[PDB]
Amino acid sequence: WTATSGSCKGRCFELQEVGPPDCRCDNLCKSYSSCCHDFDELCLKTARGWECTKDRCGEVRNEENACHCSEDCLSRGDCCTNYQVVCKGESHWVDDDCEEIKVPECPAGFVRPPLIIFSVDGFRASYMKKGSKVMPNIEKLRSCGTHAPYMRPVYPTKTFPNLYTLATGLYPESHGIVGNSMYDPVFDASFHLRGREKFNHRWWGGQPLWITATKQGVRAGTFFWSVSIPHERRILTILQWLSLPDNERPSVYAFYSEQPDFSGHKYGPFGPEMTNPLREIDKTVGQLMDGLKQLRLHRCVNVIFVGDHGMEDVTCDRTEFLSNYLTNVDDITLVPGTLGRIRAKSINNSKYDPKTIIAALTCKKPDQHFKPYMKQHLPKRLHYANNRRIEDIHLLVDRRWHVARKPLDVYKKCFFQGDHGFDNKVNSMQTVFVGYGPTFKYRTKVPPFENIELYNVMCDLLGLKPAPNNGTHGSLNHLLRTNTFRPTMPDEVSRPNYPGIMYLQSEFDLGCTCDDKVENKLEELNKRLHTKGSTKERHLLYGRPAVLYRTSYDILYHTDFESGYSEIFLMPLWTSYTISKQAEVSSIPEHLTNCVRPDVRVSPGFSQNCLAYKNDKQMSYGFLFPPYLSSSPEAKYDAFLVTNMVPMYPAFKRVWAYFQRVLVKKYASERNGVNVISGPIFDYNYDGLRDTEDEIKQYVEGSSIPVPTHYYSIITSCLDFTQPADKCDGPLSVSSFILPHRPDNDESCNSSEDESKWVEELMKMHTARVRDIEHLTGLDFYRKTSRSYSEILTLKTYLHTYESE
Ligand SMILES: *[C@@H]1O[C@H](CO)[C@@H](O[C@@H]2O[C@H](CO)[C@@H](O[C@@H]3O[C@H](CO[C@H]4O[C@H](CO)[C@@H](O)[C@H](O[C@H]5O[C@H](CO)[C@@H](O)[C@H](O)[C@@H]5O[C@H]5O[C@H](CO)[C@@H](O)[C@H](O)[C@@H]5O)[C@@H]4O)[C@@H](O)[C@H](O[C@H]4O[C@H](CO)[C@@H](O)[C@H](O)[C@@H]4O[C@H]4O[C@H](CO)[C@@H](O)[C@H](O)[C@@H]4O)[C@@H]3O)[C@H](O)[C@H]2NC(C)=O)[C@H](O)[C@H]1NC(C)=O
Ligand SMILES: Cc1nnn(Cc2cc(C(F)(F)F)ccc2CCC(=O)N2CCN(C(=O)c3ccc(S(N)(=O)=O)cc3)CC2)n1
Ligand SMILES: [Ca+2]
Ligand SMILES: [Ca+2]
Ligand SMILES: [Cl-]
Ligand code: NA
Ligand code: NA
Ligand SMILES: [Zn+2]
Repeated sequence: WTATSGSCKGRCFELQEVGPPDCRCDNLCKSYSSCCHDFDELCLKTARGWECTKDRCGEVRNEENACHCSEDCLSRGDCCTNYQVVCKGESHWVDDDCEEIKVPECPAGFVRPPLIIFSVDGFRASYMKKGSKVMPNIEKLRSCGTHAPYMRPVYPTKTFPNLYTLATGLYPESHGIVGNSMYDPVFDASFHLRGREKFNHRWWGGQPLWITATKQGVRAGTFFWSVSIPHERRILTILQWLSLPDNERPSVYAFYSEQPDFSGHKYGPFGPEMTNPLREIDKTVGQLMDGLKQLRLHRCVNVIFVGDHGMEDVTCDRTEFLSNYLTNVDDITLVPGTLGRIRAKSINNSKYDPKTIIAALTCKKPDQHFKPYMKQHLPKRLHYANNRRIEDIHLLVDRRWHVARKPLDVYKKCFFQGDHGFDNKVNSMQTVFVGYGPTFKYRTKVPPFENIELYNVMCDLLGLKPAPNNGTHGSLNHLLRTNTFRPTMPDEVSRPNYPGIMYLQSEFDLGCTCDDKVENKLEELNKRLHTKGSTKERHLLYGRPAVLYRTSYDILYHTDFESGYSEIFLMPLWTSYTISKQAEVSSIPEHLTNCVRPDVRVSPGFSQNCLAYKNDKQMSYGFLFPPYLSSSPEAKYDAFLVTNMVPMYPAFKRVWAYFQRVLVKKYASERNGVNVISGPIFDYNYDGLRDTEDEIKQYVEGSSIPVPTHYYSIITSCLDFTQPADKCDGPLSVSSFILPHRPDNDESCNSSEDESKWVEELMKMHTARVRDIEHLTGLDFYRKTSRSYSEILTLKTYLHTYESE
């Protein structure tokens, strides 16, 4: 119930929300059907439109008009945005030359530069260049301020997940808004775009920017706008809030536009009808900037121009139907479109089986345009599993396509020509970032970055401490003139042991053998030097990784590689080695094919054993430092130490062997040497965070040897490829991956072919940031370089995407 007989008189666009049954006058009142009876009359005036004209200049004030051109309008704060241009001989902001803003130039009483976030729905990255001739105000923001060529959204590339990620710095799995549509099985409730359940705060996790501000004494504009409030009234409302008295005035504001998304769904991303929505959004930016110029705020406010996601070509005819794969299609519920999510239609059906649904959806048609996954098997870069609202069965849909349950879902609903939602590395899903103002840099291009990083920066711009989030604070310091956040490296928690030779061969009873009994004072002192770390500067280029949790581990040195060996997990946490451009690949010799050797620095009780692998008929083994890349026949023996062995399914060894024998050398030839750090990952609860020992669900049969869920590698070289990886003076270049450790290659539909046709394609799909690996291992990389810490933080957030330009 609402008692709509109250009045909005002196309350239009009030900032404090009033509680039912009292009637509302705020920018969301329409969306709840709760505005007072006179809200349209008083708060949504339209008389005489949005622009002054010559005849109106100097007019006697008429309170009915939408905006004013009377002499008193500047002091009331309610002039039309073009007033000074039409009536006082001023220029539009867009016609003024850009001039560096070295310091804030703010009116008296302003405690800090305000922040205005100008957000645009469906604004694809390439619009900034392709539309530049029809967007002069936006082009001036971009060219004069700080811009990225694009900004990466979060998966799924939908509106509700992305806007809430911008507001919170969190992945959707953590903030809870995992799609525009959701079922929560604990609540037994459904969230939808239409309807009232979406207003309940139980859906919305984390802490959004407006709340962070309010809790720390920084006042905020209300961010959400009811759809029927025209854009011109949204801008006038912001400008009026900026004329409030000092103690009442917000410091942070948001504008939102439904365009160009609305038209892009109808016409496609580059349909000829798309020019006009782009012109109109530019004209709105012009109104805002002219308005700021009138208030003497155009060299005081920080403005962010930012989008939620892009837009791809998609038509009804490019739809895959589950009714062409499943016998049982009426027993499932599908969340459809540019991603699929599947669950049982009834919880009382004990004949529902996820394994049979997955198998019926796997590599069944030659050009199949989606791929099924259990959520824990999705690329770790998507960070899309740790939430009860994400269904166990997921379909990753190819760009340009849809999935649906049955054909009648598609014509009892062609209309549309664009859509979005796909994998967040897809080029057409990329969106926009520009920052303009005293706190941003002047005429500066920055590299692409992820939208999860912006919350921290917005907090920096306002002097706020961020709530705990998924950004890496400091990684965007290169965007800012001042207000940078200067973090310190985390402290190492566990220090390593440095064991010497402590065990005789006969103390081991591991069931392993090796043909190594083959026998010199020159070379003996030399090999002793290698075991004490004489080559470590060659193979450990950026310091040892720091261990950020409590554990017991040993540093082990060798001619060709260095490792950090866990006494708890019975294997390395990390293994580090450098391969020059000139390095040679060799075979595993015939006599050494099944060789495994006890390590006389490590006790039998803290070693793996070969008998466990013999008896586990599903499990084999591989090596972290590859025997193929040994520096000499004599050094190759080190690669068969028991302390370099890890458990590997035979199907996974196909992938791993090809990476180590072929691809490492290819990268060294292409990048002028590479440093490689490889290791295991254990994430059985799919939370993106290092598992403790008591979370491990699978062991090599009959043993305490834990089975990794994934294997990583971090591959680093010199950004200036004229210098070799091991003699680099300047910035670094990195690519990394997190490969799923699976007992089949069912993910790769062409796996019966030679590895040259499918392995690298798999690895590209499972591309990763160094930061992703840090979360999954409790390790901290790049501790000893010549580079500034903020530069290293940027490096750790880089993702190699393998998309063309
Ligand atoms: C990205 O950034 C985020 C933010 O930093 C990272 O997320 C944090 O990770 C922590 C570890 O997973 C986690 O810490 C836990 O918090 C528990 C209390 O949480 C409540 O309070 C906080 C603070 O206000 C709040 O944010 C939480 O919000 C979650 O839950 C509500 C609904 O309840 C949602 O609306 C909201 O969206 C959010 O959901 C997300 O997180 C939860 C987990 O909290 C998931 O289950 C959801 O799927 C979703 O992803 C809560 O309101 C606290 O109780 C935990 O402590 C347990 O573990 C410790 C180990 O040290 C143990 O000592 C304790 O005893 C305790 O165990 C007991 O409970 C167990 C479970 O019942 C039981 O089995 C035991 O036997 C014990 O009884 C823990 O400290 C922190 O909450 C989140 N924060 C957020 C916002 O998500 C995220 O990891 C980053 N991602 C990456 C990849 O880096
Ligand atoms: C979601 C979300 N999370 N946080 N925010 C705030 C936020 C955060 C940021 C930011 F600063 F973070 F960038 C910038 C801007 C905002 C305000 C967003 C806003 O005003 N809404 C946009 C999304 N909307 C819709 O898509 C929509 C369409 C149609 C119907 S209907 N008429 O069919 O019912 C309802 C809803 C409604 C308006 N929005
Ligand atoms: Ca959107
Ligand atoms: Ca985990
Ligand atoms: Cl109403
Ligand atoms: Na075996
Ligand atoms: Na296959
Ligand atoms: Zn859309």
